[PDB]
Amino acid sequence: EIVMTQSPATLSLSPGERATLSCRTSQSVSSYVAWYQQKPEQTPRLLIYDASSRATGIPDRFSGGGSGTDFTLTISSLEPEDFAVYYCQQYSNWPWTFGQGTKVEIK
Amino acid sequence: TNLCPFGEVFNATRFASVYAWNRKRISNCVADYSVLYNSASFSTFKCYGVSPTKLNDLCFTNVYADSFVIRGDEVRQIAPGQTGKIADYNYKLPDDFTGCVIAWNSNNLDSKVGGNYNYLYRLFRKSNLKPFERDISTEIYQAYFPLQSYGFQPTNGVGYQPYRVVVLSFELLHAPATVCGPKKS
Amino acid sequence: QLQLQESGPGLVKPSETLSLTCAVSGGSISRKNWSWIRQPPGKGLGWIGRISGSGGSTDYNPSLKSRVTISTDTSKNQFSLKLSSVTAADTAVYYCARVAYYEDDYGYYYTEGAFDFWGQGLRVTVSS
Ligand SMILES: *[C@@H]1O[C@H](CO)[C@@H](O[C@@H]2O[C@H](CO)[C@@H](O)[C@H](O)[C@H]2NC(C)=O)[C@H](O)[C@H]1NC(C)=O
Repeated sequence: EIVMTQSPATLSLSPGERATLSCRTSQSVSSYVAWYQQKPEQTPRLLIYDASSRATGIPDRFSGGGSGTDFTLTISSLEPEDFAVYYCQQYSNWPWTFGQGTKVEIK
Repeated sequence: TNLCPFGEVFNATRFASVYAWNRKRISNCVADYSVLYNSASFSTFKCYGVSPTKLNDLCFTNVYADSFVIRGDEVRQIAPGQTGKIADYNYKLPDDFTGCVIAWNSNNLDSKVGGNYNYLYRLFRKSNLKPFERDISTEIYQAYFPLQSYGFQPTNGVGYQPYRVVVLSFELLHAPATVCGPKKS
Repeated sequence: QLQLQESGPGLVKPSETLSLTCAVSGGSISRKNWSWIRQPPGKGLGWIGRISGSGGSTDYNPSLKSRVTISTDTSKNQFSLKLSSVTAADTAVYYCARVAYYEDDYGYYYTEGAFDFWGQGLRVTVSS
């Protein structure tokens, strides 16, 4: 099973700053990675599909990139809305696996 | 007046390799493009220059159909202006492209449990291709054999699954218009 | 616009069956791909299985495939999820989702498993 490990467990960060996140897979998934955002006790929302393409109705400051076993999500400028939990997915192999989650924490 | 040979373009029992990519021309027939658009089998249906809904009421001079087998990760390279191993060395599309790219998954049909090595791609060439160029070569590259096999298998992921892709490159010369959409009774 | 809403019992006693139903509204269930997604409390997202809109092409998670049956009922424009012999560790929030699909003026493209449209989330509790 392709386990999905996100390295920052809790992202202590200040508003308006640069944000970076990481997703590392056990084996190659060939750029089939999606990124999600989950407000606490709310519905998750798709941000990135195919690891480099923004979903419909997503602000331009969200950007994802990478291939192989290294996938990153970068937020250029935070808001008072975007401290939440972020999830990383694969769908190259049939047991589709999500990430454990990474939290953006306000300094 | 008859319908086009699109049945055996899409449902052929053997597509050629990407380097020796097949090409056939439909000449006089009325073409039903909208049945292909509303099919439930195509994973991607991209169009450049012409809208696929308006395509059923546009007349052209002649229409080509370029059919070959490509990996799942590499369908993105079949687009005007991209680069890669196949976009440079195997099949090149022009920047002012006026056609459509149709593709679908074929893991149940083209893959083999022991590995299917009967599809080849050009790994080495001294230069990239001009648009709509084809070659067949055998000579050793200045170090290698340029042709390499894929190795499809149903166990492999979606990036390594075989995708059959058909490119319909429309033309418009000063010759009279033959390939029209079906006029509606 | 397309909307997904769940329907099912909030309390399921152990060693019995579980039934859920996602009522697709605002869009046709056919020619798409749909999935059931769980989330345990204080844990990350999980995947149950997927179904095709037309033809019933159906795949499960290998860790739960001996207990799950997923069915499509296109007459009512809805799809359902069934489980059997649920334990106390199966308490989770269940979402139904659509595998993504982006239609432009210049053609369309089917995503291989990203979930764009999601449900509200129905919290299932299991206790004796
Ligand atoms: C390729 O073959 C398939 C299967 O034979 C064709 O799909 C059928 O097309 C006819 C056309 O009238 C429909 O009535 C059937 O309902 C279709 N069946 C299925 C399962 O889709 C397909 O049309 C063929 N491709 C082309 C370009 O003709």
